[PDB]
Amino acid sequence: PTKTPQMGTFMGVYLPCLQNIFGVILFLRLTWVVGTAGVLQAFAIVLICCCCTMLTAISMSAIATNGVVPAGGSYFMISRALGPEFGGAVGLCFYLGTTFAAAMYILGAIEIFLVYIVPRAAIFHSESAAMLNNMRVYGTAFLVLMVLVVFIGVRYVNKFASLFLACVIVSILAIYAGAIKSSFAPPHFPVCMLGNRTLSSRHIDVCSKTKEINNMTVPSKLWGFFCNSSQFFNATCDEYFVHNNVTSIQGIPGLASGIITENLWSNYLPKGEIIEKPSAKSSDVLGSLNHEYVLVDITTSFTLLVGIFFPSVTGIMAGSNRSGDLKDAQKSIPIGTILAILTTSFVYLSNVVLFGACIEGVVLRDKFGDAVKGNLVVGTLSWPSPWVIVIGSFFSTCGAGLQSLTGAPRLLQAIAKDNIIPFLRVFGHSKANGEPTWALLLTAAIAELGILIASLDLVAPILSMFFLMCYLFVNLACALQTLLRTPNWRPRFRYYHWALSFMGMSICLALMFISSWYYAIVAMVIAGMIYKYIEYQGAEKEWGDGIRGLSLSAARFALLRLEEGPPHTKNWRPQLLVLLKLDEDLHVKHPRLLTFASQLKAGKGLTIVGSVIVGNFLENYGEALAAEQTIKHLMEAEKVKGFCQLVVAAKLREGISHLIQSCGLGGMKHNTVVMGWPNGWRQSEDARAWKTFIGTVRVTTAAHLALLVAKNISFFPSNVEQFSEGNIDVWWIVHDGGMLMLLPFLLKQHKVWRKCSIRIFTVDNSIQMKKDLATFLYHLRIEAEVEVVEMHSNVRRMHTAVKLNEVIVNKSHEAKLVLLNMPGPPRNPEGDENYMEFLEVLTEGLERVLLVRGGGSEV
Amino acid sequence: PTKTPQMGTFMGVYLPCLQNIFGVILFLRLTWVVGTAGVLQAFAIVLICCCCTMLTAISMSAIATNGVVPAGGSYFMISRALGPEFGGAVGLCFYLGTTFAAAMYILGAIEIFLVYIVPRAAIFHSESAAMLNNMRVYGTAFLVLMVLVVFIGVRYVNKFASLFLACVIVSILAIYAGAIKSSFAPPHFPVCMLGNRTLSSRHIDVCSKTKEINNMTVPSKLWGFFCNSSQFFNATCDEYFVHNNVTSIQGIPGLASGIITENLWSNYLPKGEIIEKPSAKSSDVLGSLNHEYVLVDITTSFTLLVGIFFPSVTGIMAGSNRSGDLKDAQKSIPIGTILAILTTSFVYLSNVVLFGACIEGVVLRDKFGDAVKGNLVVGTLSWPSPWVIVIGSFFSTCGAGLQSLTGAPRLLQAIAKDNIIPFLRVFGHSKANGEPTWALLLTAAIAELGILIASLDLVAPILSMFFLMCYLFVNLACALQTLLRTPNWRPRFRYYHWALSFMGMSICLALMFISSWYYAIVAMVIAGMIYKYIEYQGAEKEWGDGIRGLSLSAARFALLRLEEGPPHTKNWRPQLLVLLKLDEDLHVKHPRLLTFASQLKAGKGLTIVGSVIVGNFLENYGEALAAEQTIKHLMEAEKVKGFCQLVVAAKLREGISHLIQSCGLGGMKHNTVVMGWPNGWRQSEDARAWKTFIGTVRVTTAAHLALLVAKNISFFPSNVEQFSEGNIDVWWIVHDGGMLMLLPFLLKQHKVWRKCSIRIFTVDNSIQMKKDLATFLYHLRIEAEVEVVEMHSNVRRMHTAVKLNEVIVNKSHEAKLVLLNMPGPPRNPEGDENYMEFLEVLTEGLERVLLVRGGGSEV
Ligand SMILES: *[C@@H]1O[C@H](CO)[C@@H](O[C@@H]2O[C@H](CO)[C@@H](O[C@@H]3O[C@H](CO)[C@@H](O)[C@H](O)[C@@H]3O)[C@H](O)[C@H]2NC(C)=O)[C@H](O)[C@H]1NC(C)=O
Ligand SMILES: *[C@@H]1O[C@H](CO)[C@@H](O[C@@H]2O[C@H](CO)[C@@H](O[C@@H]3O[C@H](CO)[C@@H](O)[C@H](O)[C@@H]3O)[C@H](O)[C@H]2NC(C)=O)[C@H](O)[C@H]1NC(C)=O
Ligand SMILES: *[C@@H]1O[C@H](CO)[C@@H](O)[C@H](O)[C@H]1NC(C)=O
Ligand SMILES: *[C@@H]1O[C@H](CO)[C@@H](O)[C@H](O)[C@H]1NC(C)=O
Repeated sequence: PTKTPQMGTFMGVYLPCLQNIFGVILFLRLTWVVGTAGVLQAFAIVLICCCCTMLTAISMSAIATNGVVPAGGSYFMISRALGPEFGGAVGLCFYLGTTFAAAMYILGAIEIFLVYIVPRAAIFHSESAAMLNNMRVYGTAFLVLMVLVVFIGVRYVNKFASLFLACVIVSILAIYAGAIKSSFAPPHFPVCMLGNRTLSSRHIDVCSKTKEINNMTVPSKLWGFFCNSSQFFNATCDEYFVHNNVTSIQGIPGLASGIITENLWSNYLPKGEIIEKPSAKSSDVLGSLNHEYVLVDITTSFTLLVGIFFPSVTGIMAGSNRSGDLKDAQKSIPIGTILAILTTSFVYLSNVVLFGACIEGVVLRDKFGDAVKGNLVVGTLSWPSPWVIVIGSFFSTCGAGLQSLTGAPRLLQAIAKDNIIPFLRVFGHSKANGEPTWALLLTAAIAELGILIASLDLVAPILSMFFLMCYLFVNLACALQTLLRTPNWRPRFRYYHWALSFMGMSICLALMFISSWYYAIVAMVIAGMIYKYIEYQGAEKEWGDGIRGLSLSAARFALLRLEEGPPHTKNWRPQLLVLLKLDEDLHVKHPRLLTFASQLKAGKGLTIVGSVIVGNFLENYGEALAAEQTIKHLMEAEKVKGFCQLVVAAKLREGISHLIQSCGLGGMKHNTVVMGWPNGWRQSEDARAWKTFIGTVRVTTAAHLALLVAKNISFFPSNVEQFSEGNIDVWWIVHDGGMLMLLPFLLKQHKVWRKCSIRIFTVDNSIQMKKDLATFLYHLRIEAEVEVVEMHSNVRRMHTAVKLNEVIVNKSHEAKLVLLNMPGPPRNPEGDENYMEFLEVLTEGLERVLLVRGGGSEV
Repeated sequence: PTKTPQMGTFMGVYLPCLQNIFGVILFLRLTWVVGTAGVLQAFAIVLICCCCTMLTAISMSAIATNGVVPAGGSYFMISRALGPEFGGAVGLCFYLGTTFAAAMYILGAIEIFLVYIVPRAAIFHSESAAMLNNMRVYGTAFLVLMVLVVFIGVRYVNKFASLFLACVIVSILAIYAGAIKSSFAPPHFPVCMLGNRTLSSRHIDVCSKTKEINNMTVPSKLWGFFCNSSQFFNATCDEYFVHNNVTSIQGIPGLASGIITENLWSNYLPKGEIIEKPSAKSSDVLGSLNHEYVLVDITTSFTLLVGIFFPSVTGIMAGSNRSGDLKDAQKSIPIGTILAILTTSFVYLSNVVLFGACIEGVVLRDKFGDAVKGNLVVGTLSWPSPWVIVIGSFFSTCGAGLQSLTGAPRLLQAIAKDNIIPFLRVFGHSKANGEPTWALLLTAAIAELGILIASLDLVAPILSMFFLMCYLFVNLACALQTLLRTPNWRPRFRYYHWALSFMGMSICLALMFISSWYYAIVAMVIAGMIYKYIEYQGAEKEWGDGIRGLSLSAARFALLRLEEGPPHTKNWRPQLLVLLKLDEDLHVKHPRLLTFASQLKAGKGLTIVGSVIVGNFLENYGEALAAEQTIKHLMEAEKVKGFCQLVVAAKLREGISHLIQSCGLGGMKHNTVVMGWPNGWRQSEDARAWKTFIGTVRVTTAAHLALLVAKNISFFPSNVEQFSEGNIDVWWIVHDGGMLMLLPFLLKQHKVWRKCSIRIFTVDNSIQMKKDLATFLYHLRIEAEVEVVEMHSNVRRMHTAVKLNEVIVNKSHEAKLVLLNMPGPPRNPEGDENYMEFLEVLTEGLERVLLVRGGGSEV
């Protein structure tokens, strides 16, 4: 079944996008824009608009290539690629866009019918306000006719979309053929003009002051329109009429006439000034204000023209509105859409110059076909007659109204059916065939509200603002998801670079703000509220709570993004696991551990406090909760910011061995284990106490985590007291110098150890080390003095450990904190007593020792 | 030492804030603003500005009360309360504010000296541009004089701050005394006025056309300024002079004169229009343009006046610029600041009305004291003479320039010394006494750049924009931190409600945008870039990487915020721990477990995959890494989004018992354990396999987590196949109905089980349950059909289990998935074989069973 609807890029995405870009503006307003802007600035307008739409086409193609393309419309693709939040924001902004587009197209069909086809038939008789009322009443009647048609029989609309496109394309080819024929044989459309004041020709017949009748020089009607005598019997004619001259100016000069040089400059005359051709002669007298003087119909400006013109390039999201019936979506969609935009941009940029170079510089600024005997201005450039265009534009515009009144409610019911936003659930209701019955009424209501502003020139900025907001979000989600390395964002496109999407976002964000700085802020705040509300509803949906669940989702997303990345880090920073030992009273046997951990991390970073409770889990559940509360209160008391984890284990050694390798969620692991020294290991008769510490040392070294064994921790300073002056005597014995040097710094960054100095008692070869140590300190911009002491089984170890004792006390007996590198545990577990004796003698005579062992790739 | 500087709220925060709010604007521009705006709109201006500054005072007091107040300036308080990011953004915005304030005050001192004190002495001779050049050259000389003074001898500035405040206050009291005296005896300052055209009086002497000299009616000088004869010998006088009349209008009418009714309306005349008193008579002839006509000096508007006036209310952050020397900061600072703002607001609102009701409606719009013989306009309202004000304002304004050139570089070196932003490190360099030597040069450079725009009227909007951005960030950080329940945000204030800070943020965000929509966007983007760069640098500082560390910090902060909250949730949602069993080959023995977990959670939520590796950790480190990679590849293959944790344990039972209670970081815990059924427990000779499952059941029940034992999992559908039609036969046997009912729904929300139906085979009492079940389904808006089957040691259990088998197969033999409530494990571990036999018979004849046991507070 799918294969038959399979369509090549052309018939699948080119024609829908081509049929939806070609709107009414190209006819009813391109000539006016060219005239009041000058070909140069008109070129700037068309190019800037086409640039936003092209960069946005590139971003949307990047979205199209990423991942499998869902079978729904463009909304489903955008949703599945940018998350439901962006999906809903773009859905609603594009939907309001489509509704106000149905409003503009209905206004256009009414304007064409009323001004050009049948002027005589009007609700309000002959003045501007009357047109507005005529448009309001005529607009709603057509609006009601459109709603009823779309409600009953959309299949007929599907059938005649092709005829509508036919009408559009025939009209454009007629325009081009007329422009070409205007080189040798241009048409005979003349305009009466009085001096440099252009006259209307709806009522005048001859551009002559006196129309000879039956061999009698009776004054012509124009005399009757500038002089009230009408018989030239001592007629009182006004100043400008008597002074200046009426002339018949060829309204469409040849393509070779060279008028482009004349109309190459802006006019921008404000409301009610008479349109003046700055070529013909003129007197200077003034005061004779008359009705016949063609007037500037709106106080124009550049920023107004860009807004009036932008809704003619919107519609590229329709390229992928037929994405279910495609063969190679990620291959057909980008090329088809970009080619469609290139074609339409080529048409606009060619027609701008052709109008500039073929139509008089006065007939262009005429926004209602006056002075050309009431014919469509662009219609005058056509091969058969202006009638072909005046009817083709009307049929195309009513067809586009039907198209957008079928396309908007389907999108609304799809956004409702997705249950992204709850309150729109009412509009999810569908007809027997799945047509949105109760959404359509809302679309009609909003289109009604639009039509009430019965002027294209005032509806166009609103439509443009909504579509511009849609494009801005579509560009921003891609730029963001590319920068932040969002999961599942693989934009498999040969030309998509995040700078492109960012440049598009910036350009037509500027466009938004240019057109209106207050509508743009209103749109941005509406979109932000919808976005945050969708995020909140999703949180409440998945986690169960609003703000609790919001933070929960934030954490999960951060950890996932954190998972798909390089394991190492360019710098090494100690993330602690504090091993608190719980006594038989279930009280922390060493709070100084937490005090010191707090001082070491200085309240920032990750600190996981782990502890083992000896016993059976089946019956110590309550004790585990109580002891967890105890440790949490202790953490809060020592200003430790972090998390607590208790394991009720059968064996203390096994509990710690499981904590050391299972703590932390993946990606938020610790990398150092901070332990308390087993004070009084020899004193206790039981050998388990000292053997457990060794077991932990082996487990820590094997897991490749750093180890900081703090000894004599009962004498460690509390968070409230301070040191006036003291020396952190780092002993860089042998290797593992990175952690040893880095530690004291981190300690000195805290207020307790802030006021102390640092002395590295490194142990000719040392002098080689002296130069390296000096470089390390010179770079770190820290006040540190390095002194190099030249330094050169069990009996030998003791005989040398006593020398180490001698030197360390002789240099550092009165130090406030002695860091000290550690030796590894024995391979054979028999020599553990000898190993602990080595440590005890090595650390004898020291008030505060922090034994440190690297065992890792520390840099 | 601290006690002596202890100052009560008045002398500690009132006088610094009072001395820093009273600027130059109050003199040189309040009269002009009142005149060109009308007392009404001037009142609107003063009230709106004072409203932003008052709500911001409330927010800053809320900041002041929260936590301990650091000893530094306001920057340190703001930093320690809003994080270094907001601290740095506000610091730089307020610093640029202070520099451009030094620029405005130097411009003001020059303007006062040059226009009012010594007009004759000017660099450029007599025209507007000449004043600008005079101001540029004069400004830099004073600027260089100020820099040298501040560089050498700030102690003298500290000494004379009191004299500067004295000058300000004496001036304001002189203004009020003059206003009062103007009730009975107003002063004699007359103005010559020709018709309704006001004349300048710098050069005229008598307001008379002819000045009689020596009994001869020679024409007066004004004749020479409107007629070139100067001898009235057939003098050719212009039109307006001959038609209209010169009159002497009292320039300061009495307070009782009632002119307020006259000057109660806006003027807003654009540049160069002659200032006209709309009271006196006038002819209508025009054309006689003359030099003497006093002209509107700037194309005024409301939005311009608000910008010109705002830099007179800035300075409230100086209230807490002396926070180290206070007694009760959180008590003195709020009251002192708010009282200071009330005092100054009271002064402005009184002087607006007094000027409205005492000065002619023409002398006010005169921005350079013309027509009053070149005297300060407000100076004319004073008891002794205008000289007292003209000198007091000059001394006050040079004093404020010195004050802001000492206050800006100190703040800059403090922001540098904090090492928040790296590249500013160069400016951290200080003098011997700690004065910023190399920061001051930059402050002077920026002040120089400001002075180059030699006009207060153009510097004031920039200053106002910077201070407005500072206040907006100070309000937004408080509103945000109050809403999101940010840790350590305890605003102990009796009147602070987040709606107040939000209203302040909105009001003067509107102020920002009103004054300039392009400067405001430039300021916002600058602040956003500084904020994100500070955040990035902090990330790189603490975690070691830029983007890795950024996501790491985001995760830690989310979990912490997640920690201080209610433990339960209004809704229950299953967060899974999938227990994968690793075989002797270290391969996942049941991938269907992951398949089903993926289907159950549907890719959203938290899924922690735990598994135990039997062995010793010291030597299976490599195996643990390999098996972790294996399980990660498996997770990615089954579209499971989540984390993996392996524990190398000595006993499989103990490894699982430790995983069940230690998985997840605090706050991101699981709440359900998903296990695979021990298929073939009887077949295996070893009893360990079945006994371990029971051990896990007891541990799961005791930990109060839900349990989902999936049986016959080898037949569970894969993620690619689907079910055309089928029945999820939920058996709500007895209790724990919330989880049982909730599960199938979550399953049906996935595409695999999307196309299946649901049948609840609940087991008169049931009919009571029928009504409850119907209500539960009616609310959930899900298509579900409920059928109620009426239903009524070891031998009895088997004799009834076979009945359960009979019924369940008779109803559901051909079901696609049979959910089934579970019975608890025996209390005595001897009956475990009987317990497992009960389960096996109860589940006999079923292709797919999901045994479910609640054991928790599920709602
Ligand atoms: C149609 O003819 C009228 C009749 O003069 C044109 O009006 C006048 O055009 C001049 C341009 O030369 C405008 O500027 C004037 O320029 C002279 C040059 O010296 C200067 O002396 C004047 O003071 C003035 O600036 C003038 O404002 C304008 N109106 C009047 C009342 O003179 C009109 O511009 C012609 N149409 C077009 C499209 O040019
Ligand atoms: C100072 O005196 C001059 C001399 O007339 C005033 O100029 C003229 O004031 C009138 C206000 O009445 C302006 O509006 C005119 O109103 C009449 C009312 O019918 C209307 O017929 C006119 O068409 C016009 O709209 C007028 O524009 C203005 N200028 C001229 C050239 O007449 C001037 O307003 C006086 N100063 C003040 C502060 O009022
Ligand atoms: C009107 O026409 C006459 C003769 O055709 C010519 O001399 C005159 O200059 C024209 N008027 C103007 C304003 O050029
Ligand atoms: C000028 O003064 C004369 C007499 O003092 C008076 O009649 C005339 O109305 C005055 N001019 C105007 C414009 O009122």
